[PDB]
Amino acid sequence: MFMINILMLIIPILLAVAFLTLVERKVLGYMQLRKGPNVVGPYGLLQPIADAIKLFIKEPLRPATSSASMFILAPIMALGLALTMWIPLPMPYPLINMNLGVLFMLAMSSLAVYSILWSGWASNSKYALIGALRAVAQTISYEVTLAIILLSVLLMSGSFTLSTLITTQEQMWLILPAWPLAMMWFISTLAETNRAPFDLTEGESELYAAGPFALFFMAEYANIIMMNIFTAILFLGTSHNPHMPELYTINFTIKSLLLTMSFLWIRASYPRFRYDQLMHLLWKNFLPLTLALCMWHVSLPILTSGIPPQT
Amino acid sequence: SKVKQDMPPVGGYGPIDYKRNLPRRGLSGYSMFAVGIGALLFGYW
Amino acid sequence: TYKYVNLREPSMDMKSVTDRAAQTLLWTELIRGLGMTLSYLFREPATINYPFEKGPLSPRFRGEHALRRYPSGEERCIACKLCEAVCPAQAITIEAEPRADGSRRTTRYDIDMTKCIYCGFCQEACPVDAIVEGPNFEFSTETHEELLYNKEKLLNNGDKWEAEIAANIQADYLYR
Amino acid sequence: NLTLNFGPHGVLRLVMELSGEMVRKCDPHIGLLHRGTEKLIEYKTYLQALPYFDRLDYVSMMCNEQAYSLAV
Amino acid sequence: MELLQVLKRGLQQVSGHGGLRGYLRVLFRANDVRVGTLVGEDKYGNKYYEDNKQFFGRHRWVIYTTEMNGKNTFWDVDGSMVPPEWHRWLHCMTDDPPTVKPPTARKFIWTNHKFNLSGTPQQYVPYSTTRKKIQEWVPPSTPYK
Amino acid sequence: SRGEYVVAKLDDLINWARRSSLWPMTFGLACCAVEMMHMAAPRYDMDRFGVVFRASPRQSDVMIVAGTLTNKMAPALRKVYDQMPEPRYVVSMGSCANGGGYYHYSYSVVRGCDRIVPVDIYVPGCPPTAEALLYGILQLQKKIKREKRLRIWYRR
Amino acid sequence: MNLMLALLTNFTLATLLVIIAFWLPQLNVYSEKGSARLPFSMKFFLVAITFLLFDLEIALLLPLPWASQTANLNTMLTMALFLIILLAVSLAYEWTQKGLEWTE
Ligand SMILES: CCCCCCCCCCCCCCCCCC(=O)OC[C@H](COP(=O)(O)OCCN)OC(=O)CCCCCCCCCCCCCCCCC
Ligand SMILES: CCCCCCCCCCCCO[C@@H]1O[C@H](CO)[C@@H](O[C@H]2O[C@H](CO)[C@@H](O)[C@H](O)[C@H]2O)[C@H](O)[C@H]1O
Ligand SMILES: N=C(N)NC(=N)NCCc1ccc(I)c(Cl)c1
Ligand code: SF4
Ligand code: SF4
Ligand code: SF4
Repeated sequence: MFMINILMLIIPILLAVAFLTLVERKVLGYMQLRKGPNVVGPYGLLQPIADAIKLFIKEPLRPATSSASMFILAPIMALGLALTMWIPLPMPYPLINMNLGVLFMLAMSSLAVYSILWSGWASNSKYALIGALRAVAQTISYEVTLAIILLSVLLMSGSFTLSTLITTQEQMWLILPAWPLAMMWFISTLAETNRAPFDLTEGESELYAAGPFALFFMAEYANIIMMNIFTAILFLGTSHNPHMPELYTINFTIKSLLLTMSFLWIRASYPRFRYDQLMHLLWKNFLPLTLALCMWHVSLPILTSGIPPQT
Repeated sequence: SKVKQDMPPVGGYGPIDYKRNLPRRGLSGYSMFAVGIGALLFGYW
Repeated sequence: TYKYVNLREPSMDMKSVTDRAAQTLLWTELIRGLGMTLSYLFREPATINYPFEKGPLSPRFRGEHALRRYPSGEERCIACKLCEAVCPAQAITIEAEPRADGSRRTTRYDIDMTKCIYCGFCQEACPVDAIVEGPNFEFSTETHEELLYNKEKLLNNGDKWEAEIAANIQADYLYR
Repeated sequence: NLTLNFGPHGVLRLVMELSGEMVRKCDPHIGLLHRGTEKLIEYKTYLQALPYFDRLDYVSMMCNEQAYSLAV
Repeated sequence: MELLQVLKRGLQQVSGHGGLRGYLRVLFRANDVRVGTLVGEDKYGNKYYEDNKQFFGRHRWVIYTTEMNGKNTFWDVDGSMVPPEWHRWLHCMTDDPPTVKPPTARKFIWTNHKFNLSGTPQQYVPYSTTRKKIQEWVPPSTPYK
Repeated sequence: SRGEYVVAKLDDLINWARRSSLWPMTFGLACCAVEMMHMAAPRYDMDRFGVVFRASPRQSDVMIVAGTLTNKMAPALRKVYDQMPEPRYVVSMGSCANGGGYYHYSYSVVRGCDRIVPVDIYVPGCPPTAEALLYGILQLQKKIKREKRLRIWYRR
Repeated sequence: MNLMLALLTNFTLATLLVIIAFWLPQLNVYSEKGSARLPFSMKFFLVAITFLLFDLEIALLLPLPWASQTANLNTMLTMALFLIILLAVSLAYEWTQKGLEWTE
């Protein structure tokens, strides 16, 4: 009965990723005064299926890699970890109810950088290795603010349990007391997921194929959705009625959908940061503010007498 | 008969805009900061 | 007369400085940029439903070549070679001889459609409206050889498209 | 000083010498669209050469035609 | 609310295409369920529609025939299937369709339009249209050396 | 038999997927690239057909040669063709790419890109209109629809 | 046991998708068609090392939600601010010493 539950998480995640490719293309299209996919199936509803099949029956052109084991390892790590990020998410009930669920997500997400590094080693080309190292530097840099911002929020929640964020926001969304952190959290997830205006892996190589390309893409888009589900829980907490858990699931899904659409909205609206500039956005802007807001959020519950319970 | 070639209408065409038109919007810095701090205080309370 | 595009002093009073700080910290100009892309999402797109709908063209449009006839069915071309002479790309090749009835007619009339620049100079040069660029633009092929037109192909194009070619000529010939 | 045989209208080959992030040398290698227009024009009449000017700055076709027409 | 007036217009497209089957047929053949006025039909089965309230470019369209010159065109439609008389109207080279302004009849004009024949046995194959230029001497058929 | 029938349906499925998801690598060599841009532009929106605006050469299924191929450029174009994973198709667009066009008699111009790579579709014009190019892409789709890779495989 | 099963399922499925993505029918019958200093800036080393040191500081701040439940709040608040201030002093030192610059 538990294996059924695992599959009923994995399969919808992969299907939602597939159709996010359609939604991204159509939302971007209409913001560009065009339509996007509307021929392959009604309203392009078969476009993700055609793309998936095409990619997998495509010739898997892998150049003689400097490491066969690390060539295979990188996509397995990327996709395996991406799905793991979903198992503690309360929707409203998590598949795995972890006491330290928030900490588990932070620890697993910090491992996702190995897929970038290993794929750089396996490419057998110093140019791609240098591109990998630049991406790793961007990713770890923005891990600093995500962790500190998350810690600041939990000082109002009282624990590392993800479902306790639901209780904390019973009366009010945490975005109201913590909109400054929500702002930097949101931008940090964009940079974390290498999304525009932080899509410098794509831009710099401009200035993988077939199934293995498809797998890295699936892991990326699974992470994008999961990040926005996390943001909704962290800052836009949905109320949970224990006798009607599906009302929570409907409302919480809408918020996550909208947050994910805002990722596409932002991609349509701005030019790209230079690499040194997104490094300065972190080290010289976000980090000073995050540190100061971290000091403030340690003091605030103590000085207001608003320390949350441990349990 | 008469010469008929593409010509402007008698009296010319109507005026055509070309100058930049980026209208002013929103509140001042003071008001925006006030609303933001007001939200924080209500949130903290 | 000239104007300056970027020569202005920001106001350094407290109200103005606080306006720019709020813009820096609250991302107001970026939010205003989000507003414009949002309004486009809700505009009707400009896409047309090709091939069921087509982009608009005019009678002057320069497309696929064709050789025309008189109403009697006689060929208009009398092998004067003015088109061959003017062709900027040397895309036209012509041979001629007296026809069995003594008429001055071509035995070869070729257009290399992969040399042609679709400039229309041939149809300007022709004294008898024999060679025209027709309205057809949907004639891509699977092989290079299919685009090397001989006289039979060009005469077939004329008989195929004459209905539309004549009407287009009827609409533009007073501008020529 | 690292060297890149190509970095970033047509097609350009840019040979660049880098030092970290900074560009030290930028050596454009053009001619990837050299089609001997100026030589071909010598074999054309003045009218026949006019269409070659549409295909120079092929974003500004009629301005290119104007320059040639004024010269003639 | 206008939302209701929009939904009603959506439902009238279903009846305007002759029920659900006809509405679905045009949805999958042409990816468009708009309803327009029938301007006319050509001898091959293509139907031509107009709606002058649409923006220029979308105000004229053709629903291609399902069979032309012995080819199944239910799914495989082509822009070259439009015959010349309607080609002028469909591309807005003129305002008046061939049903109001018929083309001039000629003995030599193709009575049967052909679409793009590339890739098929009917494709054009180029060749030289001139006869041999030099005649070779043919030696005598009898012996005499 | 069913075995032939299963092959016929599988060929339809793979053909449908491949022609429904044509990702082009556009070699924007000269003016023909501008009309290629107008095909991606809102009026024609090639993306609506499943033809993404700009794919990377390693994720590409079709190369569009859009402009004059000079001698200096010919080696680079062939290198990109050889790096494309299969199945791969080439669309030659415009007179220059088709057979040299206006510059056919130049000392520095390859007289047709089909001297360097195999070509599936030739789009005539100087330049072909955006609509003419779209007609050519749709013609390539119909060519892929006619492929019978699996039918020929099982008669081997 | 559940967490182990979830992890085993996630990476087993990831493995299956990867291998099948590599080995699919191809329908062809013909032959198919080192440890040095990478030229990479010392600046990128300093980013990674700077991330590590900040990450170690973050490890020490993580217990803060639990520490706020202590009756020794005076000590706890003083030490939390001390640690974060020292983290800020670290950033100020790198910043004023041009450790965050990307030129040169
Ligand atoms: C009473 C006691 C209370 C004490 C606490 C009071 C605190 C409130 C007052 C402080 C407000 C803090 C604001 C926090 C947001 C971060 C601010 C910030 O970092 O902005 C500056 C940053 C860089 O600014 P720049 O123009 O480059 O110049 C600075 C360098 N010289 O500029 C940027 O970061 C620009 C962002 C680039 C990314 C653009 C793409 C995102 C745009 C759409 C975002 C939509 C809004 C996000 C909402 C998310 C909701 C979940
Ligand atoms: C997601 C599930 C989808 C299930 C669909 C199952 C269909 C199984 C049939 C697969 C058909 C693949 O079709 C085949 O794919 C390979 C991709 O490498 C292509 O490429 C292959 O053949 C060419 C020559 O033809 C070789 O040069 C190339 O190295 C080789 O990889 C073939 O040109 C194509 O004919
Ligand atoms: N960025 C976009 N949204 N478009 C785009 N290039 N999508 C990639 C297409 C894709 C990749 C993997 C899978 I699995 C599927 Cl189904 C589809
Ligand atoms: S259109 Fe121009 S290039 Fe083509 S045949 Fe006529 S004159 Fe020659
Ligand atoms: S087509 Fe016209 S210009 Fe050319 S040879 Fe014939 S009559 Fe002369
Ligand atoms: S075929 Fe014509 S439009 Fe295309 S690149 Fe050559 S000259 Fe330019």
